[PDB]
This record gives sequence, C-alpha cells and structure tokens, in this order.
Amino acid sequence: NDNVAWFKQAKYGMMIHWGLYSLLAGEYRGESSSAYAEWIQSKFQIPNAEYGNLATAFNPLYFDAKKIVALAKQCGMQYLVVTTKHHDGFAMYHSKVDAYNVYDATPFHRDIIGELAEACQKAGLKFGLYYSQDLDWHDPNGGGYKSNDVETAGTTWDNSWDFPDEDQKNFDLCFDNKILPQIKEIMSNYGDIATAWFAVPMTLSEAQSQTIYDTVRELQPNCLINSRLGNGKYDFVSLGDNEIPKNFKPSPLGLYETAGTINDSWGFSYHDQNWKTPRTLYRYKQHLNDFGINYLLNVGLDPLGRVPMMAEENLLAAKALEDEANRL
Amino acid sequence: DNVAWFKQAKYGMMIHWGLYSLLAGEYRGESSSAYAEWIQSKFQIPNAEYGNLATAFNPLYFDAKKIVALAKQCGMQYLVVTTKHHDGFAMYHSKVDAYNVYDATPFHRDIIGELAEACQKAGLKFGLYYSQDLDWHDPNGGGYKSNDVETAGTTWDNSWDFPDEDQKNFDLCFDNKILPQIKEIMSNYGDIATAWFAVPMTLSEAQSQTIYDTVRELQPNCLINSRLGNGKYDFVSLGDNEIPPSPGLYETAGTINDSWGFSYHDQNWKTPRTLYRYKQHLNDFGINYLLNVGLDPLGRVPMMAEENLLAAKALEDEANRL
Amino acid sequence: DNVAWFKQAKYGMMIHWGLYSLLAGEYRGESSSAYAEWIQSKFQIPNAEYGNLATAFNPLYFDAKKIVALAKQCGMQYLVVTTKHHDGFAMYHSKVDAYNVYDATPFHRDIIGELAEACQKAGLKFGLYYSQDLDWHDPNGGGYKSNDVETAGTTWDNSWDFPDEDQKNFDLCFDNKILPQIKEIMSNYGDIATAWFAVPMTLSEAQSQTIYDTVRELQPNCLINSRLGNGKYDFVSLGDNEIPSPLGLYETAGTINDSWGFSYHDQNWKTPRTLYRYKQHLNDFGINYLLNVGLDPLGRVPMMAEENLLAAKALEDEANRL
Amino acid sequence: NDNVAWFKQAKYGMMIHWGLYSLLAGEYRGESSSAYAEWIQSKFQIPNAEYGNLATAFNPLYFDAKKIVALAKQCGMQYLVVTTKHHDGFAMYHSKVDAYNVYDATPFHRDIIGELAEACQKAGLKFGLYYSQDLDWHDPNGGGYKSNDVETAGTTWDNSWDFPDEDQKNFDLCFDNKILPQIKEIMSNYGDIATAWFAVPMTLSEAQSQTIYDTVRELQPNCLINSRLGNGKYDFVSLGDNEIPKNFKPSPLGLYETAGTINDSWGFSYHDQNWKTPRTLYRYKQHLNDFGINYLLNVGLDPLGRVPMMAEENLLAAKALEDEANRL
Ligand SMILES: C[C@@H]1O[C@@H](Oc2ccc([N+](=O)[O-])cc2)[C@@H](O)[C@H](O)[C@@H]1O
Ligand SMILES: C[C@@H]1O[C@@H](Oc2ccc([N+](=O)[O-])cc2)[C@@H](O)[C@H](O)[C@@H]1O
Ligand SMILES: C[C@@H]1O[C@@H](Oc2ccc([N+](=O)[O-])cc2)[C@@H](O)[C@H](O)[C@@H]1O
Ligand SMILES: C[C@@H]1O[C@@H](Oc2ccc([N+](=O)[O-])cc2)[C@@H](O)[C@H](O)[C@@H]1O
Repeated sequence: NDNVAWFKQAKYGMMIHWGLYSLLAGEYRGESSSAYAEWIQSKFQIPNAEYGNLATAFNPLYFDAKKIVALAKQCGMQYLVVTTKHHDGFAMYHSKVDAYNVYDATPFHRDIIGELAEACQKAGLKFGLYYSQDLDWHDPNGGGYKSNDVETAGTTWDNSWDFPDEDQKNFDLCFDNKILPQIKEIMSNYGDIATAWFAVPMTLSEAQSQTIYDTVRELQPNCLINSRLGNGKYDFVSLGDNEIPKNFKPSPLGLYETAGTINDSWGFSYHDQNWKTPRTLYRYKQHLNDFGINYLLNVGLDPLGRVPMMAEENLLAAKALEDEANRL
Repeated sequence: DNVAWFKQAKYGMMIHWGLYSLLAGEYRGESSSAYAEWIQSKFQIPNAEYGNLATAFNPLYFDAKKIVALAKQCGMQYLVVTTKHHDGFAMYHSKVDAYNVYDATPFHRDIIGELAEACQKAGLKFGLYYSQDLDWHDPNGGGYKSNDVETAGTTWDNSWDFPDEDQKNFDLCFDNKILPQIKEIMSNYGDIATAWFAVPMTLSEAQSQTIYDTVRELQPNCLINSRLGNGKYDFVSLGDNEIPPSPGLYETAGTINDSWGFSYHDQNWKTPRTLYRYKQHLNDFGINYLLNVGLDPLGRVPMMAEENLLAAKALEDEANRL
Repeated sequence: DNVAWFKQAKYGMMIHWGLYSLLAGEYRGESSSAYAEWIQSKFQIPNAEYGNLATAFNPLYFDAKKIVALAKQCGMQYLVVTTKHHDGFAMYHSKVDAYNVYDATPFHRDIIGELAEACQKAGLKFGLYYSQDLDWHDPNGGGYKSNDVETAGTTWDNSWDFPDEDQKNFDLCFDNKILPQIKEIMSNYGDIATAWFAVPMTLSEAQSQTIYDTVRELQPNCLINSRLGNGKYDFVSLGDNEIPSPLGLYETAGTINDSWGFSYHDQNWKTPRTLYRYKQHLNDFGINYLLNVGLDPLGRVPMMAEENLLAAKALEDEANRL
Repeated sequence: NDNVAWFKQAKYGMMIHWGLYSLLAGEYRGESSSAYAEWIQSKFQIPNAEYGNLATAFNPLYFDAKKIVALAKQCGMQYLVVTTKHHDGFAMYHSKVDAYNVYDATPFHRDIIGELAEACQKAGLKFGLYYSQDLDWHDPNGGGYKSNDVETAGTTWDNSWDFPDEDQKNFDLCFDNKILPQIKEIMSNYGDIATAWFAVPMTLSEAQSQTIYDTVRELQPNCLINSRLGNGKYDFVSLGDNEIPKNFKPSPLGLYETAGTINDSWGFSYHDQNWKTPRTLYRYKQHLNDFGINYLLNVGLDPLGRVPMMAEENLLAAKALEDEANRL
C-alpha cells in the first residue's frame, strides 16, 4: 500500500462542503445560523418537506470540477475530500437506494462526486469521500437521539421535529436500509478512493462500526480510513484543533491530519466574511507539516458552485507566501 | 391629489432584483464595482451566458406580502421596484419580450404583479422603475454615444455582443421595446403612484415627450421623477451632493450598503443611527427618503438590511417621543 | 436591602481598562487572542517593557460623568470596573504599590475614584473587579500550578520574568499585595455594592476566607460573586453554558465584541437585536446582564459599542410598549 | 541629475501620514470622521486649543524608523515620502519658526523626519517630503478661505471656526511668516531630498508658487517636484485615480506617479478595516508600472507609531504575489 508513504508526504488537501444548506447560505427567515451554516436545518428545525424543496432550486450553473481541481493543484494540494452526504441526509451522488440526491431531486441532474472523481483522476490528485454514517435528518431512524444532553451547532443531533417520538426510534433500520447501502455505492462507483472520512459516531454499535470498516477494506483495499470511525478501525488520526502541538489515539503508521475551514463555517455563509489571512493559512500549514500532520483545508462552494472569491484569493496568496518562504 | 400625499410620505422602500442578483457581486473569481447590478457590463458577459441565469432563477422564499409588511412596519408609505434594469430583463410578464421572469425562469411568476397586489392590500402606494435608455439585451440599446464617460461597468451600451457602434440606431429599440414595455407596466398592475426613469443619454426630446404623454394618459395621477427630461417631471430626484425647479416635491434615493443589487462581498451596511439621522435630515428639508433593498437569490431581504431598518425605526420612534 | 435591589437590577455596565488598552490587540505585527487584555501573557512581554506603557497612558477624553450617563441612559443600574486585572497594574492610587495609574502615568489621576463619584451622583451602584490570584508584575503571582491547561495568553503566571516555578510562593504575594490592595479599594471609594473576583487556582481555602471576612467587615452590604470560593458568595456568576443558590441572585457577564479589553482589529460587535434579545432572555430567567465596555487609549467608549448599546435600549423600550 | 533615470525605474514608494489626527483615529465624541481621518479637525471644527492639546498625549513608544524602512525595502519600495506638515499645521520635525511641532509640543520630544531621513540614508532608500503649502488650520491666515463653494472631507477648507472673519483673512501673512520659512527648514536639514510633494493649491498666487519652486531648486538641486505645486513648476506629474490609463498636464521628462492608500483613509482610522487585498495592490502596481507610472502606497501609522498589522500583512503578501508572478 504505497498510500501510507504518499499520505505521510501529502501535507495539503482541499475539503469541500456543498449541499442544499449552501442555498440558504447561513440565513433563514431573517435569522442567522450558528458558525456552522451546514447545520442550518437542525438550527431552525426546518421540516424535511420544506428543506428538501431546496433541491428544486439547486442549479449551480458555474460548478466546474476541472477548475476546482486546478485551484487545489495550483496551491500544492495533493488530494481532495468531498461531502457525499452530510447530516441533512441529501446525497451529492446518484444513489440507487435513495432518490433524495443531487441527480434525481434537482434540475442540475448531474453527479457532483462523479465529475470531481474524474477531474481528480485526470489531474493526478487523489480522491477521498466524507459520509455522515450516524446523523441523517431525512431518515426517521437517523442517529443522535441518545446524545441530546450535549448542545450542538443546531438544536438536536437527530431530526427531533419531523420525528418527535424518541422512544420509538431504532438506528438499526436506518443503518441497514440507507447507511451501509450508500457506503457500498460510493466505495464501488467513482474508482479508487484514497481516503475515507467518517463523522463522530454516537448511535453506532461496535458491530455497525466493524461492518463499515470491513466493507471499505473489501471494496477499496488501499483506502486510508480516518480515526472518527471507531477505535482500532482506522489508518490515520484526525486531530481536533485542541490536539495540535505547540510552537489521545495511537497512530500505528505515523499518519495524521487536521481539518480546518478558511472562515468559521464549513458550509457557505453570506454573513461569514471572517476569512483567515494568507499568513495565518501558511503559518498553520507549516506548523502542522513540521509535526508530520497533513492540513485538510475546507472550501464551502456557493449556490452557483463557485469557490468564494475571498477563499480563492487567500489560498493563492498563502501559496505565494509558502513558495517565497521555501526559497533561501 | 397624489401631490399632497407625496409631500407628507417621507419614506419609501426601493427594490433592485434581477438576474444580476444570482451572480451576487462576483464573476469568475473577481469583484463587480460597488454596483453589483452593473455586473454584465463590468465583465462584458455575452447575452447567451448572462440570459442563461434565467434557467437558475427560482427564489423559493420570495414573499411580496412579507416584504410589504416590513416596509409598512418601518413607516414606509410607498414601494418602487425595478420592472426592467439596464440588462433589459423584465421582472413582469411582457407580451412584447420573452426575456422576462415569467417566460424565461422556472419560478414562472410575475414579481411586479405580486408586489402590486400586496401593496394595494396593505394600503401602500406602488411605483415603477424602468431603464428607458440603456438595454444590454437589445442590439440598438442606448448609451453608444456616451462612452467618453466611465461607468460602474465597462461601456454604457452592450458593446461586446453588439460591437458595430456606428451602425446602432436607438429608434428601433425605442419603438419596438421601450415604449411598448412602458405601456404594459402602466396598463396592467393597477394605479401607479410614482414613475422612476434612468439617466437619459441616447433619447431625443421627442422620445422623452412620448414617454411623458404615455404615462400621463395611462396613469393620470402618477408623479414622474426628474430623470426623464427637463419640464417632463412632477418631482425632483436629488443626488446626496445636491441637498440644498420643483413644481414642491423632492426625493433622494439611497441603498443600505454601497450596492443597489445584492452583493455577498458588500457587508458595508449603514448603521441604524446613520439611516435614522439621514432620514430625519431629508425629512426636515421636505425631502422623501427612498431606501433601496437588494433582494437575494432566494427573494429575501438580507438579514442585516432587515435588522438595520427595524432598529432605525425604533431609534426614530424613541426620538419622536423625546 | 442590596439583595432585593440586585434581584431587580437586571442590567449593569462592566469596564476593562489598563495598559493592555494602549496595545489594542496588536504587538509587533501580530494579533492577541480574542482577549486583548491577556496580551502581556500572549507575547511574554517583560515587565520592564510592558510597564513602560504607563509613560504613554494619557487618556485626554476619559470622562467618568459621561460614561455613567451612557450606562444610565441604557437602564443600567450599576457599574463594575477593573481595579487591577491579571497584569497587576492598579487603576486607583495604591499606597502599597507604585505600579498604578496615579503614580506611574502622566494622566496622574484616580480612575476608580472618579467613577465612584460619578456613580454616587447619578444614583448608580458601584462594584469592583480585583484579580486576587494572577498578578504578572509580582514574582510570586498566582497560576504557577495551573499550566497543564491552555490560556488566552501563554501561561497563567508571568513565567518569563519569573522562570523558576519551583521557587515561587503565592503567600508572599497574597500577604504583601493582594490583601493590602483589597483593603484599600474596600476602604476608600465609599459604599461598594458588588465585589467581583477572578477564578482562583493558587489561593488556599484560608486565603479565600480572609478575603471574604475582609470584604464583610469593611463593606457589610457588598454582594460577593461566586468566583471567590464555595460558600463564600452572595450571588452566582453564570457562564452562558450554565443557564437552563440561597438568596436567588444571578449574573452573567458578556462583552459587545469578542474581547473584554479594547482591540482595534475586533470589529465583531453584536447587533442591537442580539444584545436586547440576550438581555431579555437572562432577565426572564431572573439573571442580571453585566455588559462589558472596553475603553480605548483616550478613555472613550468605542463609537460602535455606544451606538449598539443605545439601539438595543430603543429596541427594548419599543418592545416593552407593544 | 541621475534622479530622472532613477525615478523612471523606481516603480514603488511608501507614503506616510502621521500626526495628532492619528491619536483620534477616525473618531470624535462618539461620531465618525469622513473616509479621510486626517481631516478630522475640519470635520468636527475642533478648536486649535483642544486639538493642539493632543500633542500632550503623543508618545508613540513603538515608533521605529529603522523597522518602517526595513518593511518598505522588503516590499521593493525604492523611496519613502512623509508628511512634514499636513492641513492641521502641526510640523512632524523640529521647526525653528513654529513651536507647534512634534519635538517642542510632545513628551516624545524627537524629530520623526530626522529619524526617517537617517534610516532611509542607511538602507539605500531615497527620501521625499510632503508639505501642506496652502491649507494650515493652526494659522489665522491659513489658505482655503476663497474655496468653500466646493465640499471637503471635513467642513471648510480653512479653519473657519477659530478664525470666522473670512473677508479679513490674508494668506500672504501665513505664506511669508510660516510656509516659506518651514519649506526652507525641511529642504536644508535632513540631507538630500529626492522628491517634493505639495498639496492642491487654491489660495497661492502664481508668484508664491514660483518662490517655492526656486527655493527647492536652490536648496535641493536634484529634488524632483510634483505637479501639484503650479503649472510649469514641476519635474513629474501626480495622476489622480480618474487619470490612470485603461486596458491633462504635460510630462517633459516622462515622469509619473499615482498615490493611493491601502484602506480608504490616509491617516490611521480604527473603524476603517476596508484593506485592499494583496491581489488588488499587486495588480494595480503592475498596471501603473506597465504604463511607466510609479505607485506611491500610503501607510497611516497608529498612535504608538506602528504600521497596522493588516497593512503590513497585505504589503508582504502583495510582494509574494509579485515575485511569484515575475518568475512565471
Ligand atoms: C468537518 C466538520 O465536522 C463536524 O463537526 C466537527 C467535528 C470535529 C471537529 N474538529 O475538532 O476538527 C470540527 C467540526 C460536522 O458536524 C461539521 O458540520 C463539519 O462537517
Ligand atoms: C438607482 C440607481 O441609479 C442608476 O445609476 C445612478 C445612480 C445615481 C446617480 N446620481 O444621483 O448621481 C446617477 C446614476 C443605476 O445605474 C443603478 O444601478 C441604480 O439603478
Ligand atoms: C471577565 C473575564 O474573566 C476572565 O476570563 C474568564 C474566565 C472564566 C470564565 N467562565 O468560565 O465563565 C469567563 C471569562 C479574564 O481572564 C478576562 O480577562 C476577563 O476579565
Ligand atoms: C494625499 C492626500 O491629498 C489630499 O487629498 C486629496 C488627494 C487627491 C485628490 N484628487 O486627485 O482629486 C483630492 C484630495 C489631502 O486632503 C489628504 O489628506 C491626503 O494628504
């Protein structure tokens, strides 16, 4: 598995959060999301009927996988990691199992993950996938209904508004009929997958976690799995901000990654213009890299499928700083 | 009789909304000027590509009733909407031109009609803005004689899809689009209190008289702004730099940030106190404040615009009890 | 009677002001954390250099009367000032330590004395904040046992001028500076309604009891916040994360931007509506809102803080007539 | 005069606005200056007695000419131009003729212009001077009392509050007793002066302009004089924004300069965080340079004598962009 050597020297990856949440852009009926605009459905308890209707308005005329991959490559990013399905349960690929997806439900009627997979394959960039294996707000038995004594970036971890009957919920039904089928689809279509990125599990049993692990192993032997799946079921450690060294979980292969966003939201938010400066981005990358940690830097695409102007500017200027610094 | 009402109106909402709103001040990694609604001229976007934005126009949250409720809660007594801006895209159902919000967009609804009705019901007067000179969708759109002066885009006219300047002839555009479209908006959509025209550059004296007489005939009580032509108006539109003939009616238009059209990158919202003080200064001088909102791609008043309007009203009411 | 008064006070102004204010969130081309007042720890600025800021402290526009006028106009019934923060610089005339605003600065005036008088005259209650544990100017300042937890600076203690951790001894600092200074502020400056202590880390249970008894003796009617020590307080200081004590007295402290001390780079001012709604939510739960202002180097309430406080009050009054 | 050849290839200069205005930082009694914070005295008609008292609070502990010149040089700036005296009439050098200066009136009790002159001399950077030869709000006969049919960045062009009797004013008294003496001082002390930068004249006679021209010529033979002095009395043209070429006043030596600021104020302003991005700064510089026009980019020092953090970041990132570009 050359992927271990490659990942230890990759240093830099682009992450992409994009979905129906992007159309609301951090705002609902005159009121603000939390820092996390992608959590807006939970934040305002938007019924599935209304939220899902955003699919009818999803027509990102300027989306261009080739150009997004070109930007990542120009910044020295060696891989890319996209939301296949976030907490809202809306798939960004053509899902045989669930018609609640970007291909079937939207006038755009295209496979975002497929286009990025191809663009990456052509450019020489590795391709990785993010799936919300626990939380799913579209599913009556979506996870997080046992976790609501801890506050969130929305209201509840689960969809507790369309599905109020907590005691009647049963994650097994959602796992068996949606999660595992969808994981099999994304790990089967879309070619070689370098990296698999799972959410923080809360509802999943040890059994259900082992299943996902074995499934990925079988379908994508050379895929590196992040630590957020389950203990002993990963190839690299995802470090939270509170876990970076100054200037735990064992790492058997010596592989590490911290994910960040350029402003304070993962999803696009009109109101969030708090973009980290080129120098902040470059310095943070250099500090992680010096500690043998990969920087996975999020872009939140806008409703027309564009990298925000200020995100693009700050990525390119951080690269100019880095290249200047690395001569001498 | 609208003369008495207009002298005491004090406060109006203006609305800029169109295909420009979907691009939201940004095109291929670059910024519009302060005026996001000028973005097509700014980047010389071909009509084929720009017009295609119509296919993506589906503002799920647009709600005329709620927009008029906000205006009325702020003490605004009237509302003035873009029926067609410089891009030449009509925001009503135009018999004359299929390049409109009803025929060209999946939303497939008449924005002006809905606002007209909401206004009528709420007791708010209704006014219309039409670009009678500039039209970037029309081969003979105006501004092809005016390009020795800089703009909020590139050229005043569409000089990219229509490069042959000397072969242009505004009469064809005036006769076949401008005057027909003015007749439609002044015929459908009920009583019109206010008619708001752009800065004329190409229009002849004749063409200006025609528009004046047309509005007079179709909408006898409609007050016409000074930007049409000298001696062809009922009230003066003052620029900020002009606050000191009027046969005694006056209006200054402003926007809450620095753009008329919606712009993601422009978060330079004037504070409640700025909005209230400016209103009080204009009002004290017998001048109406026409305050622009630029609706977002889902048809929403931006959160910060709504907050600042409501807080300015709270300041004004507090002040007016002292 | 202070118990009854505090349960119905609802609203207080807090003030963070010191040498930190002159650096204003910036040191040698780099940013403080969100907490600009922690800047000395953040950059490990030696006492010799940091203390030299005293030579530049000349806030020509400081005006206790006007600051109290603003607080009173916003319905604030009390005021709470930093007498000495973590940097160990007293903002009153301290007999015990020459490292104070009177002796060390050209301004050569007693900030706490002026505010005490302005409050007394306006009918506003007066409260004092003292850092009883951390003191970065003192060789035996607290926090040298707490550095396995990260801070808004580097270390909790001054570990740069005073590196030898194992040789430090908080008793020397407590006996010779903390308790003397607490006695001064609780003796001069008249009746004290409220005593606001920092989160203790180094203090013994004994040292906490001493402060409690000292305040009780010198200022019998002073209400003491919960941050002193368990069973040694009259009201609970709640963090936001602690909203769903025997006298039923509660207070949550907040700042208008994200810093307690003034920071030129921090323009993230909470909107009037955010401020008003948060106040209303705390008040509905029987919790007092203590809202921080961070005075600028000339002793001014920042323009945007003043605007947002006044607009929040206008929203509140409008709402409370509905 | 090698200065003509040198100026045609200089491309890039730092400008500095700094004075009592800097302490008020765009704010007075709860209210905002215009975009131009340095005009704040006119904006609020602050009496000379109160405004001048700011001198007592002027103690910029962090001012460091050596470091400011280091920054300019790191950004490829080949010269530096400082306010010796702006419209407020407060000199930033030790003036024999007027005690209303940074040396005599302030506890800092040092010569800003002298320190920068020396730092520049040592670093190999040319040194230029800005003097307000017309407007002077401290002087009873300061200019602009004939010009108040045009609006300003303050209230009136002249100090019309301390000196209300417009018809009794006489600029000759101010010119003879302050302007020309002060110009002689700055052109005599402070070594070789590469560039002389005058304000837009409104009150000055043709005679008074000729005098300044001849004075500079005699005292500083190789000093290049900007066009804002008087027609036929200049070596290079100062172009206003509205005069830059696309996709007048003749220039006999073919010398051109446009001055700009990084935010929207020349003087420091707390409230103005509208910093032009690295890419804006670099692109504008490249466009001017391609047209043989020098870019004179203003920094407005803060009350402690610091280059604002975001101004320093944007200058350095613009340089990184420029160097990256110039290797492509
Ligand atoms: C990448 C993000 O992950 C989760 O929330 C977290 C969980 C862990 C961290 N972390 O510590 O880096 C940050 C956000 C999601 O809830 C969020 O919407 C986004 O997808
Ligand atoms: C209401 C605005 O008017 C026009 O442009 C202007 C705006 C103001 C003036 N004025 O008053 O100077 C002149 C042209 C339009 O170009 C702009 O997009 C918007 O429609
Ligand atoms: C009022 C603030 O108090 C402390 O910081 C804290 C410490 C603990 C909490 N808390 O846990 O509620 C809040 C602020 C100080 O560090 C800070 O400078 C400011 O004075
Ligand atoms: C460098 C600047 O010069 C003047 O302001 C200007 C500058 C340029 C023009 N111009 O070209 O129109 C008008 C006023 C001064 O008023 C300002 O404070 C600063 O010193």
